Amino acid sequence: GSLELERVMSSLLDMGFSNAHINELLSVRRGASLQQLLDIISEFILLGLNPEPVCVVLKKSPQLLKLPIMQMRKRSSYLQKLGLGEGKLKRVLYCCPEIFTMRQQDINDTVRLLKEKCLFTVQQVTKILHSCPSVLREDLGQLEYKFQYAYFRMGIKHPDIVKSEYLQYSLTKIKQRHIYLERLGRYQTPDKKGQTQIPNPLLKDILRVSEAEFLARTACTSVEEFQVFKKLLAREEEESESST
Amino acid sequence: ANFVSWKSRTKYTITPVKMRKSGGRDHTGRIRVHGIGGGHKQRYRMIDFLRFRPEETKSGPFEEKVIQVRYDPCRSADIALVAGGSRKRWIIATENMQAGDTILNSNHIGRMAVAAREGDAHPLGALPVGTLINNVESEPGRGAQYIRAAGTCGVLLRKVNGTAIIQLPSKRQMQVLETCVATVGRVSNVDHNKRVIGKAGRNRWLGKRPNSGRWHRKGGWAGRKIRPLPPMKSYVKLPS
Amino acid sequence: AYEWGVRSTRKSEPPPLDRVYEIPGLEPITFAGKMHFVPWLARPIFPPWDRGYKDPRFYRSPPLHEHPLYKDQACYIFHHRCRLLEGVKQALWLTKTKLIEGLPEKVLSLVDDPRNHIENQDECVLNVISHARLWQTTEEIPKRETYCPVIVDNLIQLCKSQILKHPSLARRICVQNSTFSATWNRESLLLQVRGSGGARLSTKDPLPTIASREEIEATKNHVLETFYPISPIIDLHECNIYDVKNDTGFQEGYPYPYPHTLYLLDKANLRPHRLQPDQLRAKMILFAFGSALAQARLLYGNDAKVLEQPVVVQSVGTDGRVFHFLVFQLNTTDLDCNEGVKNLAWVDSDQLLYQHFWCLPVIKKRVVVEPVGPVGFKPETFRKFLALYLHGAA
RNA sequence: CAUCACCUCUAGCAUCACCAGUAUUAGAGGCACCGCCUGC
Ligand SMILES: [Mg+2]
Ligand SMILES: [Mg+2]
Ligand SMILES: [Mg+2]
Repeated sequence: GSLELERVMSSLLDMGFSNAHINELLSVRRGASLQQLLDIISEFILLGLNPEPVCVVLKKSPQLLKLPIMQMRKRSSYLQKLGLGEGKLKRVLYCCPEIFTMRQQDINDTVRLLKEKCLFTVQQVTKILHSCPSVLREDLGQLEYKFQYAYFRMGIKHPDIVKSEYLQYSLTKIKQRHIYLERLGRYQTPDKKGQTQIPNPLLKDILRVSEAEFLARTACTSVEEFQVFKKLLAREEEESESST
Repeated sequence: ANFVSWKSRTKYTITPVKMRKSGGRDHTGRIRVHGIGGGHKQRYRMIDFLRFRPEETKSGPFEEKVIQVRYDPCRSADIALVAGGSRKRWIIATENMQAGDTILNSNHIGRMAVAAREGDAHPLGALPVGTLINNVESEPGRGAQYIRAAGTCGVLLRKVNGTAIIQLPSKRQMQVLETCVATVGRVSNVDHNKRVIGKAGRNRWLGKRPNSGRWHRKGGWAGRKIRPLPPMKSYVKLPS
Repeated sequence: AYEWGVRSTRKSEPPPLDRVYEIPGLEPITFAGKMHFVPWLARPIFPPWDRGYKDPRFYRSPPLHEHPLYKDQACYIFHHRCRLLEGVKQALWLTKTKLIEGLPEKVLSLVDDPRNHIENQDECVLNVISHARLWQTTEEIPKRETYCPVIVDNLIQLCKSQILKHPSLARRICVQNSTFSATWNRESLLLQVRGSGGARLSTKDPLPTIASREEIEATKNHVLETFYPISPIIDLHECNIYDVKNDTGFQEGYPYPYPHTLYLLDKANLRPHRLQPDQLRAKMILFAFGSALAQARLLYGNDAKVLEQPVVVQSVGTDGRVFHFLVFQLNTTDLDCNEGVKNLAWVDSDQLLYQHFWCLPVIKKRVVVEPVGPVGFKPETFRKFLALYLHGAA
């Protein structure tokens, strides 16, 4: 009793936890075992996460505390194996809190699809996961279609895809903006040699820029015209799925 | 094939043991690793990677005096001959090690950290955080397997609940128990990677044969071909 | 830890026994009656076999603990092949002696006058060196296992020609293939020295004492230097199967019982097989101590006390080019304690008889730079060799 | 063709190759030293 309470507060003091956070960590748990609570806290510290982000992520979701000790230690070994650690895991946690709860093979297929099917470098895979955590939630088939769309139809190579945060954006908005640019003639698909008649607009201009500003910068078309295209493109896409 | 491994000796000794080359051939006799063959003959010097190995009649912390730091052909780093009590054995030398120096080997984990000296062997539970370490082991009694190469050094990132995070030279974190024995400091031959082979002949002196002359269009990205999806199959190549 | 010996090189596990043996009350059918192997029959279990008679060519010794001379306490044996790690410093502690640089004044004063020098001494030593390394054999450059012993036998023979001046050299011989044993304790450590090899100069009269009574009594203030963490018994043959026995090497009645000088030779072609100068002097001290200790025990019994008449034994160790001289005086036989009377040892280190020898002329650009013969010959080195041989006869 | 040099890719580990080795390592490759210039 007393020793269990003494070691919980003592351990958090050793890890640099703030006095307010230590009291909150006791309040965060809902029936969790004391040592099990410490193991979940310590496991996050093992991955290099600072105490301040530790309190924030536990505050949002209490399901992390009520997890088997074996599963998280097995997961944390897998997380560091693929290159996630201090700093990088912080972005993944608040964007994708479901990472710990999701099954291991779901993550394995996602990374293997990038490494084998998409032929992404292991260094590039870690950057994508760190920057774009929506990849894990995304379905494998839709993700694979999104990647090959940029590689073949758009002509974007592997290093540019990782740096430009392409995979995080929705597939639908990519189709709307790219095809409209392609039909406008402003975008030229690279040939077999890779040359283009006209320098294609940079990927940041296409996707990062807002819809209203995107038209003015590159498309040079009015807002009303683009709205009609989206309805036309949606009908073509809807017929495309039914036809195939 | 009638292949018998030369690694048949069962008793440790500091005597250089004659070893026979493989040439990249496995026990079957076929090539399994390419580019290996020939070179100057070498004698293997057995290395005791378990720094904390107290004698049969002794126990606990013990001390060893370095006799000589010499060149080892088998490994990139240099080795040191140390004598503790009535025995002598080979260990992996650190960057700053000379003949006459005294190293300490202990398995004690004190309440507070201790002044870490280069070349000494202490458990990971008694070393200050951030100190460069080398020749680490996964579990107690396993023996040093990581951070062996010349100049390599790990980082004691953190220690929580009897476990410690070790930053490997490949910038990868590893979690092991705090009772693992590690060596303080870097490994010898820091400027080993700064060597210049000079001529193709010196690579044949190290037992490395020239690469195959075939022009391999295959590679990490060139050889492996992403299969185009039927929708994207139309846009793969456009005449120009 | 990492075990030595891969499992492929070890003896394979015997095949699992046939399941017919696991059924009680069932006699297996094996090929033991056919006297040869067949695959469709069970493997018989052969009982252990004994030859039934003693065959020297196929004899197997009993287990080590079954040997009659088996003791739990280990005995560390020092022999000709032992190479001490600390050299002299380790040898001084085992023998409980104090090191004194330089040979004694009395020994060196024998050859101080020109009256005891050999006629044409400088020319005679040069011809001994030249014969050993150039003229000895048909091959141009003889190996060290050939000239190392010869260069020493000739020097002894050269010093043995002074019987004309000193009639007292007719009471000494040179014994080959002589051995000795000596056992003692050093802080509850049973040690034994078994010297062999080299030449043992024997004399009918014991060597006179070197140090006076007051000089011997002044060794009580001296303290032996330690070499922690290295143990004093390192690089020694730790054997549990031994026999504590004192042996001077000769039976009672030998006309030349008292050893005069031990000649040690490092006649090995390979440099690693040759003792280092620090290690060679360590071997000399232990062998000089071992030979002197056997005489003390033979004459004064197997007790442990300060000898009334200390025994002096000389030793000369050479590599064929470098000479080491030792004069060991045994002042006590109670070596268990580190206090009290300690022995004395006069040692000369790294005495070059010649710097280098050219068996062939060095011709550079058709110019003879170095002629055949020794280079850097030091006649002073041979004087020390002559003084030790003339000790006890002048 | 190979070649030092450079560059890419893969791998955090032991009892038959790699290796009785451990990322200053090993393997799969490109190019052909060095020096200058350049991408990012
Ligand atoms: Mg190559
Ligand atoms: Mg090529
Ligand atoms: Mg070429």
